[PDB]
Amino acid sequence: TQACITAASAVSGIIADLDTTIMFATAGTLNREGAETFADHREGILKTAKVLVEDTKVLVQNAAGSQEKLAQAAQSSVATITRLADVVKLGAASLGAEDPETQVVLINAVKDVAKALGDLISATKAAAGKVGDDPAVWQLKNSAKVMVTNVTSLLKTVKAVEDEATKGTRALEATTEHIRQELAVFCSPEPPAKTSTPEDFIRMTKGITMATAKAVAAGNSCRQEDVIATANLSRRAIADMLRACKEAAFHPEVAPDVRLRALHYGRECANGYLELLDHVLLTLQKPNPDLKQQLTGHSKRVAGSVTELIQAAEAMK
Repeated sequence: TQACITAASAVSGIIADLDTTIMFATAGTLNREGAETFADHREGILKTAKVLVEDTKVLVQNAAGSQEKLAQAAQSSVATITRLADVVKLGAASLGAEDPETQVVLINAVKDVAKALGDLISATKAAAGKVGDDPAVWQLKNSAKVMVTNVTSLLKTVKAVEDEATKGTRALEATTEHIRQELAVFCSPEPPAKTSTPEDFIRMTKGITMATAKAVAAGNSCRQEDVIATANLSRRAIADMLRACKEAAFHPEVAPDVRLRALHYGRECANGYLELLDHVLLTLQKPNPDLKQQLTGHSKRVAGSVTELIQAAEAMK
C-alpha cells in the first residue's frame, strides 16, 4: 500500500518528464546526439520493455501475499519503467529533430506504458489481499492485460520506426547484391547477347557519373527516400554500363588489347562503385561530417575509372 502510493507519485513524475521531452520534440528541438541513429538505442528499449512484461506477471502474482512482496513488485516495476522511459527518450532524440512527428509518436507510446503501469499498480493496491472471487482480482487481471497491450503496442511502434529508418538501407543492400550478380555475368566467359557501338558504350558509361552524384548526395542527406532512389538508379546505371561495355568490347572490329582494357576497367568501375555504396551504407550508420566528406574520395575513384572507360571506348572507333 505505501509502495503503491509512492509508486503513483513516482509514475506521475516519470510521465511529467516524458511530457517535457514531447515538448522539446514538438518544437523541433529534440536533437540527435553526435551521429547516433535509432540503431544505437533499439536494443536497450526492447530488452527493457521485455523485463517490464516479467514485472507485470510479478505484480499480478504478488497482489495476494505479503505486503512486503507486493511492495517489492511495485518498486521493481517502477525502476524498470524509469529505465524504459529514459532509454525511449534517448532513442527518440536519435531520430533527429527533423523527424519530430515520429519522435512524438515514440515518446507517447512509452508515456502510454507509464500510465498503464500506474493503473496496474493501482489495481494491485485495490486487490491487496482479496480472494479469488473478488471483483478487484478480476480488475487486476484485466489491468495486467491492458499493461501488456500497451507494452506490445510500444514494441510494434519501435518496429515501425526501425523499418522506416532502414527502408533505403535495405534497398541499397539489395542493390549491391544485384550489382554483384551483374558483374559476375560481365566477367563470365559467355559472350554478350549482341555487339554494340562505342557510342552506346560511352553514353551508358556517362550514366555512371550521374548515378555516382546521386549516391554522394544520398550519403550526405541520409534521407531514406534518396537512398531508395539511389538504389534504383545505381542498379540500372551499373547494369547498363556493364552490358554496353561487354557488347561494345566483344564486337569483331575491336582489337584484343582495346577489349582487354575496356573489360578490365568495366570491372574496376563496378568495384569502385560498390566501394562507394558500401561507404554510403557505413555513413548511414554513423552520419557525421567525417564519413560524409569521405564520399567525395570514393566518387573520384569511380570517376577515374569512368575516364578510362571513355578512353577505351574512343580507342574502339
